[PDB]
Amino acid sequence: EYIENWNLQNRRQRTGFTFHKPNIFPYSASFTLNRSQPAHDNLMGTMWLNAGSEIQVAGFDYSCAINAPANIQQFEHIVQLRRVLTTATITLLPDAERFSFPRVINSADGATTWYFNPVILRPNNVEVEFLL
Amino acid sequence: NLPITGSMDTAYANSTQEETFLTSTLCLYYPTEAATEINDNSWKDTLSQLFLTKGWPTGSVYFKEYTDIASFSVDPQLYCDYNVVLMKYDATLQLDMSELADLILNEWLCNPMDITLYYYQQTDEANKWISMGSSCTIKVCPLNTQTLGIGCLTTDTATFEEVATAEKLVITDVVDGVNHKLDVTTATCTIRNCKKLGPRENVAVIQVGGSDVLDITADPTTAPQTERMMRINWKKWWQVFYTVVDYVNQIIQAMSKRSRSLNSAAFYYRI
Amino acid sequence: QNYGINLPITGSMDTALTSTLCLYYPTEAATEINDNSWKDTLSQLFLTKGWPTGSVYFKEYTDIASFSVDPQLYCDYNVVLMKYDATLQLDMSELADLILNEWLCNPMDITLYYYQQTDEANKWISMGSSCTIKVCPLNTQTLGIGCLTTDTATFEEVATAEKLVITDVVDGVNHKLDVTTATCTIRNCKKLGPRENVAVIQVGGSDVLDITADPTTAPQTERMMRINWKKWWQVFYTVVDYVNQIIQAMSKRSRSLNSAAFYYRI
Amino acid sequence: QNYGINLPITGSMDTAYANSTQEETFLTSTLCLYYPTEAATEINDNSWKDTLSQLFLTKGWPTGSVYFKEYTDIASFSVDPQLYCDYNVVLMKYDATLQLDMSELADLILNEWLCNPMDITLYYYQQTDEANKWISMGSSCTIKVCPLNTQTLGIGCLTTDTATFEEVATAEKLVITDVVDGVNHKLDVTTATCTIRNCKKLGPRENVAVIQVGGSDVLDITADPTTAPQTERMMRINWKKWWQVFYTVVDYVNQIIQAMSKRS
Amino acid sequence: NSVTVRQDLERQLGELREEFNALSQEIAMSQLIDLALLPLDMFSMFSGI
Amino acid sequence: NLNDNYGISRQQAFNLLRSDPRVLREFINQDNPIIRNRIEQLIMQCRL
Ligand SMILES: *[C@@H]1O[C@H](CO)[C@@H](O)[C@H](O)[C@H]1NC(C)=O
Ligand SMILES: *[C@@H]1O[C@H](CO)[C@@H](O)[C@H](O)[C@H]1NC(C)=O
Ligand SMILES: [Ca+2]
Ligand SMILES: [Ca+2]
Ligand SMILES: [Ca+2]
Ligand SMILES: [Ca+2]
Ligand SMILES: [Ca+2]
Ligand SMILES: [Ca+2]
Ligand SMILES: [Ca+2]
Ligand SMILES: [Ca+2]
Ligand SMILES: [Ca+2]
Ligand SMILES: [Ca+2]
Ligand SMILES: [Ca+2]
Ligand SMILES: [Ca+2]
Ligand SMILES: [Cl-]
Ligand SMILES: [Zn+2]
Repeated sequence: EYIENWNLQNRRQRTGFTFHKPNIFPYSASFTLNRSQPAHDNLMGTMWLNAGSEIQVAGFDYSCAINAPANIQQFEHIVQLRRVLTTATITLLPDAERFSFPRVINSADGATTWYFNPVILRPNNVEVEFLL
Repeated sequence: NLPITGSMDTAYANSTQEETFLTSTLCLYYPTEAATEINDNSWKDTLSQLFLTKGWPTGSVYFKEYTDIASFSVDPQLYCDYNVVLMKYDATLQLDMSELADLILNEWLCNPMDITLYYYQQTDEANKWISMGSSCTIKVCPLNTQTLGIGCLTTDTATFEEVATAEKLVITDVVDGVNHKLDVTTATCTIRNCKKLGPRENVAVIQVGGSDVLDITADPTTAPQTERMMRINWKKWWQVFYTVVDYVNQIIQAMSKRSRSLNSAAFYYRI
Repeated sequence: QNYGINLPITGSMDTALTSTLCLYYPTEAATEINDNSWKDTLSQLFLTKGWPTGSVYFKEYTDIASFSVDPQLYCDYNVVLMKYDATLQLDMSELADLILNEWLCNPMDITLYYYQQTDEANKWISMGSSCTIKVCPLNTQTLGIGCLTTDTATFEEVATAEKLVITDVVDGVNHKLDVTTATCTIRNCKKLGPRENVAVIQVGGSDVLDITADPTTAPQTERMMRINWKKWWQVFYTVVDYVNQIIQAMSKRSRSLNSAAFYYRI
Repeated sequence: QNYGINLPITGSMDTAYANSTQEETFLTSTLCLYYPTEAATEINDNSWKDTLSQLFLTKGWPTGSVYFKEYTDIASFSVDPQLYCDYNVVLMKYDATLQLDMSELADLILNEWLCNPMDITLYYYQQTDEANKWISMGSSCTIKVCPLNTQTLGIGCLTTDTATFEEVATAEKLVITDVVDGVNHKLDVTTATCTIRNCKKLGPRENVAVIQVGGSDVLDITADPTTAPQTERMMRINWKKWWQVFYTVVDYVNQIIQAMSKRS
Repeated sequence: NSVTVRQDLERQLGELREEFNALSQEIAMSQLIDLALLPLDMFSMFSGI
Repeated sequence: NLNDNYGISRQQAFNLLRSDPRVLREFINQDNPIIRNRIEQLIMQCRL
């Protein structure tokens, strides 16, 4: 396969490599707080892990969207692949086990730590879009 | 307010406790009986030196005295960056102390209520009527669409429903969406339509004696004890002040900077 | 239903007479209000919250002791405003224990038969004008321990002039019972579970209720509220305004055919 | 096993649960019940201890194990409380005017303390950390303290003039004193009727449970204002007759014991 | 002739929003779209109340 | 999502682009999960 793709590249033909669980997402465990306070007691945001071929994301609202416009809080995660993947088979599941247990998370600047105490509700209006 | 993206791999920064102790002020509010029982004119300086041993620079700790819970409740002005209110427990004043806590443990956005010409109503659960003064005797008359009263006559205050009598502070909660006619002694009272925005993180209340009775939320289904509501048993006030001084780091840990941008007029004791 | 009670209920995680309210308040509340039309005002204020006209009902009781004499729960939802008295704590608890839970009670003929409590769910609930329960535990030979089966003066007294009392004795032990059967009646009751259609709002005081005989637990359920008070009008206004939250803590699926606080079986 | 902080103990998450040991521990353990004199007064029977022992025997305990110790009241009981049973249950009557004392008593018997003598006449004393307290016990414990600065001179007090000292205890039977750490203190106590000890709170005392009879949750066994933990060994009951209290203690003895750990 | 009859209070609007949102799940889609083509005028909308 | 998973006709695409109610009802009655989901979202956005 590799010499075949080498020859195709040398001839300037279209190449192709099949990957089982491609290592396409660089490791990044991060979060974004769209609503925050110094005391970090009413937080709205989303935390994610993009590792290997896996993307776990979890949007959290501390108020449970009580004061939201339609009692609905919208969460969005955009992950940009560094190369174009084709003929990809993916498994999508409705819960992120990584961010489903209580934890203590440093602040963005590391100045302090906040508390996360998830209670998991099913995600609503799930939409996954693959863009080129 | 902007999104704050952070990395879960970031390293913890060193303890900022010393820096905040150096660059902030602490206010201690105690009843007059505390100073009476202590019976020492230099006790302020003694506590200041003890706090300096704890780290607070001399002059950053301010000691303020109030006659009692009822008197303190009349427009409680909290000056310092960090405020600790030592509130003596009295089984007869469970509501009043609670009201005081509700007033100082939460942020309130208030506007004047000109009752004598206008008809007022509460729009949501966060809306209350905070009345403060020397004597707040509030009577309420619920109304209907035809402007008539329910079990009350708008022209006869004697039929108005009594909700408060001779109160230094009272938080009135009525049924939302209903207009009410209000009759309160404006000479010795001022009533404001207020919305609670959220917790006031720079104010902690230490209940000296008793049991956990504070209810800072009008909702009967919730009686939450936040980390800013402490409760200590006592027999001597010197012991109370010693335990406040010794665990100052713990008390401030339970508190956060105010973070609210105000519009009201209040002096502050800041460094 | 009964033929499908022991059947599973499968649900997917990815899938997405009307009610009547009864308000039980102490008579001192109505005395403090001093108005003879307050019921109509509260009914209309409730109607603001969505309760039709003839749905809310207001039931008056003299005090905790009198109300405890065979209490009756009439409406779909039963919110009981109980005034707190530091001297009546146990009684309050007893009332809550008898009101916030479902009981199954059988007649007790103390004069002819000894009685024992089988398990932790078994209690002896007695109600009436005045109960004086005296207990004499026996042994395998049916001789009293620290008591004489013939001499009732040696019996150990566990209740005196009680309008309601829930007695818990050592399980697996037979007891000879002396009860003032003339003025009050006793029954062997079993606690089935929570009674979800009754909530208790303690007006004033602190959290002191203990609806479980076990000393190691004092659970405060969502149906046990507490409010500080100065004026009963404020109490009723906060009850009306947050009726949504109060009903949320309750379930309409515990209203028996009869209003009694316990199922009775012969 | 014992108290293996020194050495590791490795266990699998598949080892089958052993049978119930409740009967075995009841057979090979002693139980002490500490009740006030009011309970004995209201229970006029002179053989009530025997009846309680028999009722416990119905629940498994052998007829040599259940013991009943009587104390006049909380203040008197607080003077060096000795608990010598494998399982200790203290029925503590509630009075709103003695809350702190109640707490202090609980704080002394619900926790393990490592105490050293104190010679207030000979040395100055300071509390090193939050676990360090000064426990004074005796007939009447009057403790006054004068904090000292780095120059050994008192602060708001004269080391020579005890009248200027700051008073932290008066006529107490038991008191836990907590002063600002890192500050030397000149102490003045009634050594004739008071013994003061420099103690460290090692941890909970797991074989002692306090059943508060009537009242509300007022115990605060932690000097820290920000914490008022209610451990599973701090029970509360409602009462109108002491016989019912004792019957409740007997019937749910298994639940009371499982809330406690045997003596080490 | 009597003391003027009092028109009782109707409902606080939050309750109404709750009720309408709860009704929102009772709607059939084909029939909803079929209704959404009839030009509801004043008469049509205010006759069925 | 429709035109990929459901290869839709030229006329059906013409109608769907211009919000023709006929095609909408034919797809809804067809039990088409995609259009039914979209219409359910639109209905659920009708909130006071
Ligand atoms: C933080 O503390 C560490 C260890 O005490 C010390 O090495 C360092 O200089 C301190 N300051 C910073 C900015 O890391
Ligand atoms: C433990 O319990 C089981 C089942 O009740 C019984 O068969 C067995 O004899 C008991 N004892 C031991 C030592 O396993
Ligand atoms: Ca007040
Ligand atoms: Ca009236
Ligand atoms: Ca209101
Ligand atoms: Ca509340
Ligand atoms: Ca009773
Ligand atoms: Ca006897
Ligand atoms: Ca029993
Ligand atoms: Ca209990
Ligand atoms: Ca003491
Ligand atoms: Ca002095
Ligand atoms: Ca100390
Ligand atoms: Ca504490
Ligand atoms: Cl794999
Ligand atoms: Zn942050």
